[PDB]
Amino acid sequence: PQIAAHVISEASSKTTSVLQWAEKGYYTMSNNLVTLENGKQLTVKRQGLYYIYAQVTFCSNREASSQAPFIASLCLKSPGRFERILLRAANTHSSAKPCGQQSIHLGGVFELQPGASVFVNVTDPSQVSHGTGFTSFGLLKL
Amino acid sequence: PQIAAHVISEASSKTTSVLQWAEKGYYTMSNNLVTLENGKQLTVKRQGLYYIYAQVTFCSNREASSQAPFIASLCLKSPGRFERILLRAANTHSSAKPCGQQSIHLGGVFELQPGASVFVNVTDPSQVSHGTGFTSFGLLKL
Amino acid sequence: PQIAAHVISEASSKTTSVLQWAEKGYYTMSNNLVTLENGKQLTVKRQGLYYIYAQVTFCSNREASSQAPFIASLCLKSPGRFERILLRAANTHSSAKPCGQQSIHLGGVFELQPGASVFVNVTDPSQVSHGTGFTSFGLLKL
Amino acid sequence: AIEVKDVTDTTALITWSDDFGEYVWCELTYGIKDVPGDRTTIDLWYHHAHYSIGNLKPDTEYEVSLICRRGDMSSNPAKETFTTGLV
Amino acid sequence: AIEVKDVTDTTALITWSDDFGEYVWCELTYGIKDVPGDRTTIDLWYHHAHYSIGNLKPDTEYEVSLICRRGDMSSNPAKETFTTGLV
Amino acid sequence: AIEVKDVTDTTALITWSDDFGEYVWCELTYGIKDVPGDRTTIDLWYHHAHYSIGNLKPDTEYEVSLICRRGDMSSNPAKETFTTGLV
Ligand SMILES: *[C@@H]1O[C@H](CO)[C@@H](O[C@@H]2O[C@H](CO)[C@@H](O[C@@H]3O[C@H](CO)[C@@H](O)[C@H](O)[C@@H]3O)[C@H](O)[C@H]2NC(C)=O)[C@H](O)[C@H]1NC(C)=O
Ligand SMILES: *[C@@H]1O[C@H](CO)[C@@H](O[C@@H]2O[C@H](CO)[C@@H](O[C@@H]3O[C@H](CO)[C@@H](O)[C@H](O)[C@@H]3O)[C@H](O)[C@H]2NC(C)=O)[C@H](O)[C@H]1NC(C)=O
Ligand SMILES: *[C@@H]1O[C@H](CO)[C@@H](O[C@@H]2O[C@H](CO)[C@@H](O[C@@H]3O[C@H](CO)[C@@H](O)[C@H](O)[C@@H]3O)[C@H](O)[C@H]2NC(C)=O)[C@H](O)[C@H]1NC(C)=O
Repeated sequence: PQIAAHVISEASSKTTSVLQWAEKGYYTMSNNLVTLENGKQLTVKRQGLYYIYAQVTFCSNREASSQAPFIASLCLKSPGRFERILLRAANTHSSAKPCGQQSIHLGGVFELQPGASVFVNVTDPSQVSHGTGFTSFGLLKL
Repeated sequence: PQIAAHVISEASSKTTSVLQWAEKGYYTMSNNLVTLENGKQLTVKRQGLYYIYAQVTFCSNREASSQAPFIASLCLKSPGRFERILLRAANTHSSAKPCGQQSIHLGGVFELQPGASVFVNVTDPSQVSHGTGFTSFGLLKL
Repeated sequence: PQIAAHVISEASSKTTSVLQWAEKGYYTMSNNLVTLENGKQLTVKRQGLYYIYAQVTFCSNREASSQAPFIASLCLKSPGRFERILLRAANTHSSAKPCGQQSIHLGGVFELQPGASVFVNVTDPSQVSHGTGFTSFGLLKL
Repeated sequence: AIEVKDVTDTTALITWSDDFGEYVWCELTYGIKDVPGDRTTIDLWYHHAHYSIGNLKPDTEYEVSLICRRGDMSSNPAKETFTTGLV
Repeated sequence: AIEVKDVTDTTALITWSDDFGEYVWCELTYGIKDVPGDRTTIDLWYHHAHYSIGNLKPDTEYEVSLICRRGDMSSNPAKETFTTGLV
Repeated sequence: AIEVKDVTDTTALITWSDDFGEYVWCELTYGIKDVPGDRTTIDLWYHHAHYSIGNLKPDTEYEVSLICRRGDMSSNPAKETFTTGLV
């Protein structure tokens, strides 16, 4: 069966680094073999190869933030195994006034087992932009 | 049937924000169920899930341009419905002399209906680079 | 059959512009119809359409490097034909101290013939970051 | 839209949406409603869509404001009211 | 390649291609052909591949030039001629 | 991990891994082992994971050092030894 997903971003009062998502706007959940759990992770029910992707857009400033880049990581929790990092991207903070906008895009082919969950986290969630289109997260089974 | 596309960029005297494309170089049009209409949009003929992507590369300057980022948006015109935005990416203009080069990449899983057209537009088309490889736009059906 | 790949980056003493990769960490080689040859290229054995992608992350400085951007190109060697460029991305060097981190992402649909090899190269390989997740390269057959 | 979620003793999540127009820079302004004077103002990208306020006084009725700008042209000042809790 | 498309009263689209070599910065230079003096020069990224000229005089034969640079080394000056229309 | 590969007359590839913690900036420091004084120090992003050293003396036992920093907090100085070849 056709097993794919795409969920839009959603701001929250969390502080914690894990980005929140929602089945809203032009979202996709093909069937119950992919699920969005607690707004934070796309969990699969069948073993195999998936192309997982995510796009973080953020506005940041070099003076306001600490001397350290914006890192977005796409992580994997498999059942009965430790956390794992799959993809990462790093961007220096801009020198632009109020803030400087930039987008990251992560995408890759990984092997998910049954019950495996993937999620996207960031260094500073307060800097993540959440306008229509700008920040999204998805998956599709080969 | 296998339904995918990939079209390279092509400069023009348009002023209007919608980027132009061509079936040239290492383009792909698998069969007539995906079509490039008027050089501006990839129109589909079968309902279902597609991974649509686009890559804009551009050269810009902070002093020359107005205090506003470079936004590239991947849009959807479905038949008998309003225009819609699917993905967006924003980048501050660089402080580099003549200009500063940077690339955006948008990619996501969306549901296209029959006769639906997708297109990529930008804030300032004059800033878009059009060298071999740098700016392209495509699609593939799941 | 299911024909996909994903290989992580690996530093080396090469000087030459072609990036090195390895079947390590969360790599994928589905079956022998995709192969990683000499750590530098993903060679295919069946004709058809593939979504090829790569992600370069790099740390650079504007003063240290020459007045020229960071270009990453995804190239194609087909048997009995010249070299070809498929995708490219360009980024200005950052003004940040020691260096400024940024990520590129290339992805597109191309037609590979049997025995065709794809590879990723860069302007300055010494600037490419090789931490877990940051730099990777892959492929998947439609 | 201009919603106010997760209001607590000292904090509150402001959110909005990209429906107004092709604006770029906005000013999130807040302060105590009907205690005339002290107002905090915050420059935000229009498409950022969120700000989390902190260091608010408890049991206090606050007032939020959001005007957005495209060059010299400016948007319809979109207001909202909220009252912090107590403990 | 160095083509000149969409020539009108006051405007013209210059395009080129990435065949010359591994160049970085180029100078698009133009002006009136055989009215010796006034020349406009424009710094462009080699891989940009396009510039749209404006504020040209009608019914006038212009001359375009494109030299490209990699450090101190410089490319073969690639020329082209075009004549604006009138109305 | 902190490996030393491809050691030749004048050169050597230093590599490491991202296992230590959430560090940002590091100092790759090297010099001649037991010829007290002259030391080269190199600022590197923690997640860069590689540096290629050059202009080393042949037939010489060198010493590499790698301390990493997150704000004021600093990592466990991770050392390694290597000896260049000759020709
Ligand atoms: C996104 O989530 C991932 C996964 O939870 C985070 O990676 C984890 O980061 C922590 C904190 O640095 C690592 O803990 C460290 O473990 C090492 C080895 O045991 C130890 O030497 C340190 O003292 C520390 O306890 C953890 O290992 C690491 N996990 C993995 C799988 O790499 C990551 O920090 C989050 N990313 C962002 C940008 O917030
Ligand atoms: C790329 O194309 C899209 C789709 O055409 C453009 O989005 C559209 O932008 C216009 C101009 O801001 C929006 O019009 C506004 O509509 C609202 C609501 O009715 C109204 O309050 C404003 O007065 C104005 O008329 C339009 O709604 C919007 N469409 C969608 C679907 O969001 C976009 O501007 C283009 N992007 C770039 C970077 O050029
Ligand atoms: C990544 O690899 C590609 C493919 O090998 C490199 O592209 C090649 O670059 C060379 C050097 O500029 C080009 O050579 C030139 O050929 C033209 C036309 O024959 C000639 O006028 C010049 O004198 C020069 O010999 C070569 O054509 C070009 N190949 C293709 C297919 O475009 C590229 O340089 C590498 N990229 C990076 C970032 O290192």
